Amino acid sequence: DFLNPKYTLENFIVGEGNRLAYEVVKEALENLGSLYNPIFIYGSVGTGKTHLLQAAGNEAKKRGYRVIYSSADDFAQAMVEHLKKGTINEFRNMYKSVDLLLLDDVQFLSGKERTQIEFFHIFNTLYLLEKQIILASDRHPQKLDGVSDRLVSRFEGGILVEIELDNKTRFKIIKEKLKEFNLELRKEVIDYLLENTKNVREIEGKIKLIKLKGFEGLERKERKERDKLMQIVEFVANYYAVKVEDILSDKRNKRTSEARKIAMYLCRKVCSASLIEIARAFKRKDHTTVIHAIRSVEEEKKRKFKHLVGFLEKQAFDKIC
Ligand SMILES: Nc1ncnc2c1ncn2[C@@H]1O[C@H](COP(=O)(O)OP(=O)(O)O)[C@@H](O)[C@H]1O
Ligand SMILES: [Mg+2]
Repeated sequence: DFLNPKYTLENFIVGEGNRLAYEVVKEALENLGSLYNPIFIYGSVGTGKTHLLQAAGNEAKKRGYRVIYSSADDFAQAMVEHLKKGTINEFRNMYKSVDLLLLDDVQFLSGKERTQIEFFHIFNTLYLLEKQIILASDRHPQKLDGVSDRLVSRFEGGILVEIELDNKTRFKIIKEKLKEFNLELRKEVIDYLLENTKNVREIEGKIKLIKLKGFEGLERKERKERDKLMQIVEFVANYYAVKVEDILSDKRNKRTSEARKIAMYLCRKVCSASLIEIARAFKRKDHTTVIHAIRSVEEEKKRKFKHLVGFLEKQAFDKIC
């Protein structure tokens, strides 16, 4: 079945960002295959998709139902394996015989035509038998490029629910995590974590650093990192002939805009600063900007503009790292 007992409906914290999904999944458990079929959950990374699929599976199993969980990529890989071993038929029969199929990360179905075809047939069978299907994806079906149209209509015949990890929810999670890892529910720590994380992965990442360096050790280290990013800005300046005060704003001047690009690039490439961190460094708050900025810098790679940047990288290192 491939279920990890640690995920449960009971330890799924509910907030207004994941309520629909949660409620729908729960309604479905009380009337397996008869109310909603299929259920298609979507949301960005670290948002509850896998947890919710697996919590449903654990419930259905604890109730006596036959369950299979699998990510689409492993599904694809398993189907190709059975096909060459001569067992494609045990592959189908396996999947066609469950009370509850959980296919996680459906996006990865793209390109895998055979896999899609084989999944359609499994989908139909379970469906005609009113067997429950729960899918999860990082994007809405309408954004599934590379997945057949027929699979997409089918998904759209069911219930589609977006899932989010909202602030009230992270907050509660953060409290749970701090007890998990034996830290204190201290306002500053809880606050620090709220401002600097979106995932549980990032929360555990910060916690790891806190246990290692102490909460105040992390603050010091991060302060130093910010200082260095500023040192890089000072650097790009003195070389480009633009002031600092200047380099930090949306002033499109190609004498600044082109210094802003390399800088961000240097912060990214020389100090290993995250996008968010770089974004914060250069007073602004959003996505786009940075990403494509660093892109443009790679457009210049097409050996010309490379040697400059290369030279700037090396100097920045010796002077700031
Ligand atoms: N509502 C929630 N309550 C408690 N923990 C959660 C919740 N949502 C996500 N998590 C935890 O965050 C981590 C990422 O969850 P996961 O289901 O893998 O997200 P996704 O599959 O959307 O990437 C898991 O450890 C999960 O248990
Ligand atoms: Mg997941």
